[PDB]
Amino acid sequence: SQDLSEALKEATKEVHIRAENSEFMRNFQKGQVSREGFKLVMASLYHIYTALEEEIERNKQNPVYAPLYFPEELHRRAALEQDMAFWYGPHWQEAIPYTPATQHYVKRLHEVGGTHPELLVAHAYTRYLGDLSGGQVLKKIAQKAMALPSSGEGLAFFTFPSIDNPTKFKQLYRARMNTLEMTPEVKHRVTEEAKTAFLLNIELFEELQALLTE
Ligand code: HEM
Repeated sequence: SQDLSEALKEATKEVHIRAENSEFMRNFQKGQVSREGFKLVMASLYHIYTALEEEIERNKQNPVYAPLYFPEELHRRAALEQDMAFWYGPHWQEAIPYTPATQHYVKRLHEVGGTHPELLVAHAYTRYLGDLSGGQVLKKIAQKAMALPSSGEGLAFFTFPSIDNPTKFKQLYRARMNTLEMTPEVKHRVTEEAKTAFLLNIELFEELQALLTE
């Protein structure tokens, strides 16, 4: 569409359906993910968010991103570290895996953050909006399936204490996106990078799904 928010939604409509229909997400949605499979994805998201947020800090003041700087409400690294401590123990740092797909995803994040900051928004959009949408639905499935403490330990990643109304917040995040100044050509590259983002996620779920059945 015209506004970035709508252009992104329109451009990723297909890959999104493909992402939720991946073998791994379907099993997860039916409550058939194992503790080992869950530990794997969370370990992968750790590296992913560590890189993403690393690049966000680098570009937090660049106008091509700045309007979307939400460290207190969205950043996931700290939450993910609490989850690693929970699922892997005090030495999770040297214990967590780092799959090829994960490095490949991380690799793209650092290129974007380093040489194409004007595209970072596509990666933030893909991850954070999903976390406040389907991530919230998956959080409840994980709760019944894994049987974790009602205290929230092990699922800090799915919890956003500063966002009491995710629907409202997503609206504000979209409004901020439509505030970004960029030529029509950069906007197209941004929607395209968003596709890649989903793809990176899709191929990750394919890799992880293959590691489990293995
Ligand atoms: C587990 C399966 C999933 C389900 C059931 C699901 C469900 C949804 C729903 C219902 C919305 C619309 C919320 C709204 O209108 O504000 C949404 C939006 C979104 N989802 Fe998913 N999702 C899933 C997986 C994913 C994955 C794996 C990603 C990314 C890697 C993702 C990324 C997004 C994004 C970026 C949006 C925002 C779209 C926009 O408003 O422009 N989702 N999702």
